[PDB]
Amino acid sequence: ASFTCDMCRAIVDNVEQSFKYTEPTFCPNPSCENRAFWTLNVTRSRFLDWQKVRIQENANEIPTGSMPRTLDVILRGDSVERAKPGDRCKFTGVEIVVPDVTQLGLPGVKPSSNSGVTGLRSLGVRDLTYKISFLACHVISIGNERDQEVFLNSLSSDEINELKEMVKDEHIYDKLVRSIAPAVFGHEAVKKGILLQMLGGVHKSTVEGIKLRGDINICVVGDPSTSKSQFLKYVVGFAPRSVYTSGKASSAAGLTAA
Amino acid sequence: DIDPLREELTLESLSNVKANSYSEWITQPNVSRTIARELKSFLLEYTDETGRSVYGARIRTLGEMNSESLEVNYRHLAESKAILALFLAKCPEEMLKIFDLVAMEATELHYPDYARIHSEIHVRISDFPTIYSLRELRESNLSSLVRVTGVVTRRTGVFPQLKYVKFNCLKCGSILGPFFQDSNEEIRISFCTNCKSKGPFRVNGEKTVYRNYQRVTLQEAPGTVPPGRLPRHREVILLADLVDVSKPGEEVEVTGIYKNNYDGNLNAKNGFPVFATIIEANSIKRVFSWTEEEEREFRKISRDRGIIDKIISSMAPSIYGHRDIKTAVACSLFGGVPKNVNGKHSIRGDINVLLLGDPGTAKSQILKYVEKTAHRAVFATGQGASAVGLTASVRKDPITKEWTLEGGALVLADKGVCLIDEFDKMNDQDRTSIHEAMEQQSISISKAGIVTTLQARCSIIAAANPNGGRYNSTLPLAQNVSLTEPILSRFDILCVVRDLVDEEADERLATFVVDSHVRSHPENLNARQRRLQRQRKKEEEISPIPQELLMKYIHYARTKIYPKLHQMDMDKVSRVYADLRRESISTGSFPITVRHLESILRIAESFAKMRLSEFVSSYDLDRAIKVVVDSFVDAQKVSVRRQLRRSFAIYTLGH
Amino acid sequence: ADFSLTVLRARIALLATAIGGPDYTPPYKLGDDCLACLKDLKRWFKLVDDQQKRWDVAMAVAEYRILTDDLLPILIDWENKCSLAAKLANKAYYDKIALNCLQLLVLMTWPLIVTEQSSSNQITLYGELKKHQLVYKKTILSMESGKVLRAAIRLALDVIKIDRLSRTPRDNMVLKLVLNFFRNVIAIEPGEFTINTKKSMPKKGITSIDTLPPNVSMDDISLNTVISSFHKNKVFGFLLTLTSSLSDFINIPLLEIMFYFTKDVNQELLFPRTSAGFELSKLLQKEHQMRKNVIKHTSARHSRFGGLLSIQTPDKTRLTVSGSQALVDEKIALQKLDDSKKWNKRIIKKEGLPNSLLNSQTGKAIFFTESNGKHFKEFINNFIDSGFNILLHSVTNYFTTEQDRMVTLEQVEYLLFFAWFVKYQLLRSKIDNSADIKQVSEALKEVTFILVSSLLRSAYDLKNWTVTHAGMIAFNELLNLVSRTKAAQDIEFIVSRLFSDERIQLLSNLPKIGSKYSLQFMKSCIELTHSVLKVLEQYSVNFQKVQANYMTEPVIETYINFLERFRELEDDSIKKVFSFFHRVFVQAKEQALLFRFDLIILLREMLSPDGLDRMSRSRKYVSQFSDYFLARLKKRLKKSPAWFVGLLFPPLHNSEVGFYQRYGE
DNA sequence: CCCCCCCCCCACCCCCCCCCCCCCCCCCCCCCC
DNA sequence: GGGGGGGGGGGGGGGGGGGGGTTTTTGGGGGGGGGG
Ligand SMILES: Nc1ncnc2c1ncn2[C@@H]1O[C@H](COP(=O)(O)OP(=O)(O)NP(=O)(O)O)[C@@H](O)[C@H]1O
Ligand SMILES: [Mg+2]
Ligand SMILES: [Zn+2]
Ligand SMILES: [Zn+2]
Repeated sequence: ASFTCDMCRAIVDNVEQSFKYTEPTFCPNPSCENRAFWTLNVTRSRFLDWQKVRIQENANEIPTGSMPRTLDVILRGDSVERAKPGDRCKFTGVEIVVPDVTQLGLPGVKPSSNSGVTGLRSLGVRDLTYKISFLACHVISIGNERDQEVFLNSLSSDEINELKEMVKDEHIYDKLVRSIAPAVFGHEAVKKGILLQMLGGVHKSTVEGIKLRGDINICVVGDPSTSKSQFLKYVVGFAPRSVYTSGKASSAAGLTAA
Repeated sequence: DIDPLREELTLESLSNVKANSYSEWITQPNVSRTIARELKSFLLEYTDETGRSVYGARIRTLGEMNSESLEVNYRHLAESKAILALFLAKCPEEMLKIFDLVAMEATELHYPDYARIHSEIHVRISDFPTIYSLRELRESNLSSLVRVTGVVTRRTGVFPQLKYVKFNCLKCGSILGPFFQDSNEEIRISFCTNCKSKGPFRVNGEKTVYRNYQRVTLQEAPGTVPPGRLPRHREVILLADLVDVSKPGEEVEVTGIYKNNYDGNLNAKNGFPVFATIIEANSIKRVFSWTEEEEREFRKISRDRGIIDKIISSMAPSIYGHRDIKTAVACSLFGGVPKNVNGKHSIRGDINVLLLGDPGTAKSQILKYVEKTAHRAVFATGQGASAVGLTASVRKDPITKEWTLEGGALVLADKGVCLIDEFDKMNDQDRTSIHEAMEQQSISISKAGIVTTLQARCSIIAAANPNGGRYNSTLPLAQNVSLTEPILSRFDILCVVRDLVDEEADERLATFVVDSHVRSHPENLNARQRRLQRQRKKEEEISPIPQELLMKYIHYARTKIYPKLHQMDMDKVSRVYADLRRESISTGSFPITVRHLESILRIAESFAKMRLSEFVSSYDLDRAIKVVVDSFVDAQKVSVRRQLRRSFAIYTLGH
Repeated sequence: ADFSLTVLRARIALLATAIGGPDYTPPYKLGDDCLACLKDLKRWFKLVDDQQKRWDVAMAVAEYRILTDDLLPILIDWENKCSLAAKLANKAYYDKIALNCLQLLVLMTWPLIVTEQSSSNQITLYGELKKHQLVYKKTILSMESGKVLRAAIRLALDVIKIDRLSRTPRDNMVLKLVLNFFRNVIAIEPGEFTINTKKSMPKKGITSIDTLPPNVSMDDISLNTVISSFHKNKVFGFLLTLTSSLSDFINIPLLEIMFYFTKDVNQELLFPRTSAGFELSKLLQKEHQMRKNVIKHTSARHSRFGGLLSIQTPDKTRLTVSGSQALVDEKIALQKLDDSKKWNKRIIKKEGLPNSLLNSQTGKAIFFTESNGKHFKEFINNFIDSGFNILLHSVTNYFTTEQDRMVTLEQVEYLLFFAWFVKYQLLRSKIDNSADIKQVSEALKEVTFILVSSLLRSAYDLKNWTVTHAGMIAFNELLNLVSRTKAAQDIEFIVSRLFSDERIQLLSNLPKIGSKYSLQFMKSCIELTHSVLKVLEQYSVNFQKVQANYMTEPVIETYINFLERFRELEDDSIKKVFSFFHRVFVQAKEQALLFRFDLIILLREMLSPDGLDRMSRSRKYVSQFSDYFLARLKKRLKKSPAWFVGLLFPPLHNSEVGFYQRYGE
């Protein structure tokens, strides 16, 4: 932070910030009488990107189905927005206490109203309390690039050579279909269809604005005796950006959007 | 060597920025005086390639409109004295402050005593080259000029806000000089300058001045936010000329300053020194306007003897055949003339159309095209439309804690079209909400103590499949489809769309479809200019008039032209209606009613509208009769359709 | 009024556009009439800021970035012209603007000082004006690795080429000006946060002392950057060959440069005396000792558990404390009942020179990188091996004259310069037999002793405590050297008669007054006293006659007040204090004078687990001292119950009972 | 099996505090014994 | 040469002023259950 005094144009700068919005206590000018009358210089001061994200205990890690415990994680700078709602993530960073900044005294804010700690001169009669939060310096998830260059130029040269040895093969088309749903026997036509669904058509926009669908819609009619759901389990396990749902369990709203 | 109050610099010195920061450079008074001369020179001597000063013409127009706003194109500043464009991007709060004074000086030069009409001018920057999504805003954008897109989610009322405010100290000599009010913070008076001490203060009564104010919540557009992620938003503040340039639910593109301020509430609840943020708007965009030459182009093409047919062929050009649907859509999209008989009886001008027919016959695609082409449009498929979501609804206002109205689709599309795809899939309680807005052209809510009537001037175009999923030409209409007579009668053109196997017709259609697919393939003088030229080359293969021209032509014909009936073939329309009524006594047939008689007149007026003709000719009326009679005849079962078509031929094959 | 200020700033901004700028055809290009513009800016400095005592141009020139964005480009490109041409050889004109740029750099980098004589405007503008000099120092060192430094040496070489006979007064001035540029660039250092004291302090004090502008970090200003850029521009080579060529108009600035290098760096840092990681592990273990100590001073259960101890005293009365651990340890309970007091006795307070070893925090090291350490140590090694004796002889042959007009800054920098290099060469020679004590022989030539004695005696008589402290430091290193050359062997006998009588008395009276002054003042007094005592013992006019002048209570008060800082003192300093106590108490047997409760408390606080390192040699000495001290105190109390009360007070200067108190018959 | 109903959930005084002023206490310096 | 007295600075205390301090109805959507 950086501040210019009200009664003289002198500037305080590189003012470190506590959890409360922190302003200078003394004027650097030995002539000046000021304390605590300031204007923040927005241009000289430096901000950082900041984002709180709330996380809850993993569903498969709760011991006996009781409530999951929660925590507040602060992301900053380049690490913001790498999380997403419903994502399963691993963070690393600092476990920190965050005070009740209202209780600590704050410009323009009346204080808030567990037993805290008191006697600290900033508090006078008030008693300060703390939440835990996690100041995360790093994030990863643990749970369409449709141009050749932006895809290829991310690959390892080993992967490039595997791609070349695949396209070299004149009859790779059969090898692809036999690689679909390898745990289910037979039914070559269905496997061919699923291959030609993960490989979609080319979506088009006409001069009049009218769109043409690129996606391919497939139906697999089968008796409940048939190994039918294996195809859905396979493709939802395999294909990126996909979901499984049951016909009667899901309503019209639940299917499109509610 | 020089008078210090008039010391000034060269342009290369201005590129030679040597303050610590851009704002420190703009405010350095020798630099500031030079910047004033620089922007003034730009507004004077920048020209179109025709040699006309653009900003001469715009200033001329500004005064003719008595406007407070001067539209400046950023690219014109990037094209000449580009250092000023860089400064404008990096430091807009100072630079616009200078540029406003320059714009006022320029128009005062061009229009003496414009200070009496407006004391100030705002330069409204447009065509700023770089765009962000609301998800994409970051710290590095703070106090920069930004360009953002979103949907206006919530618009507050229009308020006066203080602009220049003097204050009274209750001690000493009371009056304090005028502070300029901003969009984020109250004026703080730490001490009174006249007695150099703290004190209480009040706004001064001798003089103060006000400007309009309005906040808008701008949110990520629903198709633009990635799926699963939540929509981000920001508060946009509109001042002076900009208030009520948008209304809730409209997608807009906003140019403004991304600013921030300390807010103890945000800090209090988050526990970090984290600031609230806004966009202070400097321009708002919703494409359907036109130039004087564009107006002349509409007048030119309107003279063509084939213009109705060229328009009709141009409706949904990438859909083969279905010229009856294209005619019905054209008539609906131009509309009739709404009338009011001495104020004692108001009559619908909108034409409602139903596309009833078999699967895979481009009905949904036609509706999506009309959503593309109409100047105000809304689209709502089947089960996705509730009764109150179509007309209007009442909500317990979350910030006012009282009941307020929310306009449905037929409010949003008022003076426009509403597009209900898969109309047969609606719940009947949802469907029957349509009735009042579809004929009386209003919505009369009376709920929760609210009692009022809204305007709903929509032409509704709907697409439906027959009962069981496919048509049956051995059944009359009322047995093909579950819709009742009061709703069928309101759709005053009916198009029945049958998918029949027919060898050469399917040959031609399939040829057209595969041609369309290669003609729509993505891979199929600067490069951008060449590509737009190639797009025009592709388009003229199937559209007899340009689609971009067609949209503005439709909007022009709608807003300027109001064809009168005259020289009316009253006996012909009377005999047509009388025969249609008599032959409609067949119990299942399309239920001919007086609103169909008025529909003939609406359709004739729409055809005269297509010609930009303020009088309805006999050709317009004859085409209208042909459409309505063919629409009636086409709906009949095969057992009687030949006999009926032969009987009605005297009215229509005379044309 | 401020209208004059905005007129001024407008003029300086226009001049900033007149100097020059980049050319897109990127290269910097001079402006038209560039020499006239530079001359006019130099004129502005003299015309306004000097003659009216303002510094307003010095502020405006920083606002419009003339130094960073014109003058350094001009000098660096001119250096590139000359250096590229030198391999291949209208330079006769561009040389003039290069010289005038260096003049302007010496002006804008001129060391600012504020005093009572400085104007109101100057003392107002001082704090922010310093910040721009720090930006200048950063830019000068960093820009193209500091190629402007190579421009400066080229401007100097262009008079060093013409002979000692040839160089005119203007050429001599130009060389001196280049030395002032190097001195200034070394000398810029962050300013002090000068608070106004009219209005009382709030419930929180000053938020931070940091004065650096936001584009500067202290690493940009650190000696590592100076040494790196000077090595990469061969500034060290220039200085070494310049002092090699000393055969004296420029001698004062050259001395001053060596002072400004040395003034804040400790000699032992240049000598060792996975290794960094191993030492980090050692540091972590050392603080882990403090962890296992504070743990015993911490509650085993939460703070609200709150069991109440009651201390019944030896009398029929009771005190109460909440210390959960204190329930089982009356030591904790007693010192907590003491710390509980809201009362504190009120305590008392207590410029034209820079910070240095004279006034830094006692442990304040400079953290060299290894390459910068090598470059610096080899440079000062070669300086000692070439330039020391001649430069010291030159400046002392001056300074024997004009002592009356020797300004205080000049005095302190001279004494510190002498002391630092004498101490360094002693240390390097104690490390390497290859390094020779006689390579600093000029220190011992009697003219030097006479001058340093005159400076110390005059400063003491004049009550100039700053120069007094510096002369005391210089005396310490002089006596250190003298003891070494006493072992290495006539001059030792000579000075050992010259420091008789008045010099004994003066040196005895420094640690009488020293207790009133800063920790470093006291430290230098103690160091001098130990050096004096070991010198006089090495000699051993009478030994008892001299040491009796030291063994008196004001000296003991200085020693105790110095020793109060024991947590922050170094182990060798505690050793020195306890060796003094060893002599005074055990050997000289004036043991009555140390039976006083201030020492008793101090002994317990450092022998407590919260005190010294368990394995420290100084802890061993304090323990060894304390056993004997307690035995002697026990004996004296058994022989005198009056001394149970006498322990509380200064001993009785009424000799008729004072002798009995002192010895007890 | 489909449609309609109906059910559910949701929106003026007193204390703390801060500033200002006055007096007292403690240190330092100068004079006297 | 040391002790007392006088004078100046600095700190602390006291006083005065100021500001802060949930059920009930209505409407809408979605889900679940029952009857033809
Ligand atoms: N005449 C045509 N020309 C071009 N494409 C056509 C034509 N008829 C149908 N199509 C294509 O058929 C597809 C489906 O069109 P669509 O608008 O959904 O038909 P629809 O009439 O709405 N059938 P439905 O939704 O089952 O009632 C689109 O991709 C169109 O391009
Ligand atoms: Mg459809
Ligand atoms: Zn100030
Ligand atoms: Zn006032």
